[PDB]
Amino acid sequence: EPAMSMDANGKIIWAKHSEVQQANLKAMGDTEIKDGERLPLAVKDMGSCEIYPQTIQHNPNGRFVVVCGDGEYIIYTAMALRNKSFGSAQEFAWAHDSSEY
Amino acid sequence: FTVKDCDPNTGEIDEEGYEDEYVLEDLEVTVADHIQKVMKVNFEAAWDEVGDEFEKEETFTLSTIKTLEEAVGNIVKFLGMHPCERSDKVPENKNTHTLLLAGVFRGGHDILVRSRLLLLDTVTMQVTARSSEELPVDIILASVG
Repeated sequence: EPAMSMDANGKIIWAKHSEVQQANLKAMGDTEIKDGERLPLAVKDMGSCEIYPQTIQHNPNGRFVVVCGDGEYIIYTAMALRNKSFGSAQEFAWAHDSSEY
Repeated sequence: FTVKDCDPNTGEIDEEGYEDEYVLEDLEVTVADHIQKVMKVNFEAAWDEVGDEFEKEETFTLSTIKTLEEAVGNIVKFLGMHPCERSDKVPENKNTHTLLLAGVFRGGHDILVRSRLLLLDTVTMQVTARSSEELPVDIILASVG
């Protein structure tokens, strides 16, 4: 998988593609179609991180994602495209509440 | 909101753009957005009087801590009123304390509080709220927290 987490507005923001820069997040779409049939995306990257992740997890309200990669955790302020925060991991739990970790 | 993107250089303002909604913060409304803290028109009388018509009570008996101070943090500060009738002052310690305290609530009528904090050496205490408005007596006892 890539690292992505989706806001229930309807944007799964992922980053990267497979090893592409993280530079590419977004997707609020704009339109509707049949179950079987297929759909269109928006285009407006944000990001161009360096650390290569393997986790994405949303904040409990989607909001703050903490992303880990290269073994450290960048958390983003997302809309912000701000680094919400960073450090090195080993293992994790968000305090589910959406306010601690 | 309907969220619209910008070009700050020179923009565009167009009918289209799509909504997303973001949850905002709570508003809590206080007992100090509404009140003018005062000194009484007639304390002696008023003091009693306010009892007369108005008065609700709560008692606690305090057995793990013998200090006002916690209480104190919630009360001077929450109500925003004046402690007193010469019954305010305490140094970095003090044996006993009463705040007989004042201000007036919105809608005109007043909200009045007497807090006799009593130290035996536990604290057991009589908090009175007396009011010239009904909604405040129930409120003070809560609000102070």
